[PDB]
Amino acid sequence: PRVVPDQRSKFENEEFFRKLSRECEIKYTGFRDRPHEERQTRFQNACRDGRSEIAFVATGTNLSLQFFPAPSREYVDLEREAGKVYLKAPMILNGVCVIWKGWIDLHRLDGMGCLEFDEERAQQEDALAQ
Amino acid sequence: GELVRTDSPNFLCSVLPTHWRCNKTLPIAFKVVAKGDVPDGTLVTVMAGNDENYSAELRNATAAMKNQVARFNDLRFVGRSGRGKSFTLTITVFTNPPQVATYHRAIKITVDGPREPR
Amino acid sequence: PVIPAAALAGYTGSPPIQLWQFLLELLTDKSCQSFISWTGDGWEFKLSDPDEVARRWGKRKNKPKMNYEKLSRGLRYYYDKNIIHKTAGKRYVYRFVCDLQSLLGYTPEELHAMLDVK
DNA sequence: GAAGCCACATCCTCT
DNA sequence: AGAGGATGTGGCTTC
Repeated sequence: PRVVPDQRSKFENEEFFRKLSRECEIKYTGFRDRPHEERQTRFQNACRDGRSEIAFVATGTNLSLQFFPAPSREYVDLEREAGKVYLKAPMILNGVCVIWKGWIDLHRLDGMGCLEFDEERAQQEDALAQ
Repeated sequence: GELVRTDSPNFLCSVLPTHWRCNKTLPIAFKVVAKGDVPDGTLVTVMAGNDENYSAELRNATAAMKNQVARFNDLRFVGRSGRGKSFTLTITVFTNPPQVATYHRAIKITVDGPREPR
Repeated sequence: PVIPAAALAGYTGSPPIQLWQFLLELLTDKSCQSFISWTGDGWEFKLSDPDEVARRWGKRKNKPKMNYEKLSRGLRYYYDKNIIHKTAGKRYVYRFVCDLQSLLGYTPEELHAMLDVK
């Protein structure tokens, strides 16, 4: 059971998701016990590799992110704004297909983001399960 | 051991104590069990945090799935969860796409841990 | 005592005196130079008679069974916290690595002269 | 007062 | 001689 029956309901009902639908404050959680310089290079170079560790400060819910579709391009941006970085990463959070979206200040190592349902991925997944 | 459902319909995990000392080996080896089929060798990771500590420092938070079982060797919680507060575990099974199962009010970590009254 | 090293280190009767603060107090007391003294190189000192230092530390902390074996463990705990480091290769020789100058208000040269260290 | 944070005090295993 | 892991203890502060 990779997913839940009411795959769509859970997202629009359950408080866990609703709390993360709106623009929540996010932050890079990588190497907290390291100089700020090292946390900056590590974080950027890692995005270039299509990965990073983000957590919604407010609720403290950590998530591991893979910026690829279910060497990236449209998933990890760097142009959209000199300094910031716009990330995108799909996953199956608690049996509900979703996609993480947010940005991060390459210097502050923080920013904002949210979880918006994924009509397509959910679709397919609910197919394999029939 | 005795498992217990997580916030994801595809994963289960062993039972963690309700209050433990930080950086202290746990009483029972932590495990992540998959219901569905997960290819052996798949990496499973664990993270923790809350409103008082957004990302707790852990130790040995990485395990490889084998026969549906991710057996963590000596998982320890270093960071604290705050007076009376607990951590929310976030389990990540790196399939493609990656599957993640959370677990709220999982455990409380403090400097001392469970201590007999004085 | 040339200066109030204990008080200038943070000791104010409140939380009991800390091991590093106590050693400081012996290092600034001419009558103890027989078992503990500055080596003349910065804030580096050598416990010429560890067993004695230990007894004092013991009596001062009301821990009769205190011995150098246990006290040195106390010192090693300072390695990470960067309060005191070990001089590799020199028996019973340690060094304050914090900012004693700001705390005490004297440079090593000055304090050494004040204590007539040779 | 319970429940947290601290700085050890004790005991040890290893090199 | 010295390093560092494991765990218990009393002083003290915060909830």
